[PDB]
Amino acid sequence: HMFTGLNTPHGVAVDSAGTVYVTDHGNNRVVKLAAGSNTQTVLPFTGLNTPSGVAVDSAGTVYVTDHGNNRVVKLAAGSNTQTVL
Amino acid sequence: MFTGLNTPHGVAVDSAGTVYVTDHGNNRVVKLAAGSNTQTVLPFTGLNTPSGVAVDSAGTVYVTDHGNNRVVKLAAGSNTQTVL
Amino acid sequence: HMFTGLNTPHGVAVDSAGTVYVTDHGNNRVVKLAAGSNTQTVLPFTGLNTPSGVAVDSAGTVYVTDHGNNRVVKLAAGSNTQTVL
Repeated sequence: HMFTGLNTPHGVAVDSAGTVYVTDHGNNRVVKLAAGSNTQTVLPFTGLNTPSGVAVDSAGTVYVTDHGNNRVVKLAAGSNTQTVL
Repeated sequence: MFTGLNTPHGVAVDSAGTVYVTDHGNNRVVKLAAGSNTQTVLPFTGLNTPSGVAVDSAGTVYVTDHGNNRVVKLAAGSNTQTVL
Repeated sequence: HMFTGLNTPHGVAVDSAGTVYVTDHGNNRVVKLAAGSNTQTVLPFTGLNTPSGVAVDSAGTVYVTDHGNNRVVKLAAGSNTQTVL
């Protein structure tokens, strides 16, 4: 149990390295966990309201549907600044 | 950019970077190709409260539909819909 | 508007063989449907409360967001016991 503090998760995605990405719908955040990895990272998305779906591409770009704000946001690998689709 | 989304649920991205979104509140699935500024509504019909979306290596799009009732498959090229 | 609820998502995933993975809220389970099998396989997850999402990685490992239990579970292909992440 290496996900910490998850609440009512909405969605899951897995990339080519086995990294798991989860929408923590109840804490308005998106978390990831490497394969066998001990502690999670919170992704630097901002201003989310009920993130719901998640997907990840072969470049490690993470896409999330920000349900409560009627939009979709993405975060490039290693970026601290999302963009809005 | 996406326009007029309402209460979106699932998202999927294929190996070309094209992003598919279940626009759950509007009973449709939309896609946006990498670099395009025009979203496309896929030719599903009859959807109500769709949620999850997936896309296979071939471009067949799968959507959960009518809450827990069904999964609808849209075949690449033909756009034939069938129920899983 | 004293009452405002959210609808829990439903998930679908597809592997490299075209096998389709589906959440089934009503039976609190995740099933898999191989192309032209006429066979619905119930995956041996345990103790699910309204699975909200499913993903499958290149090795056939199946990941599920267990919405009502604030957790993510996984099953490697052929495995009998889920791992909680």
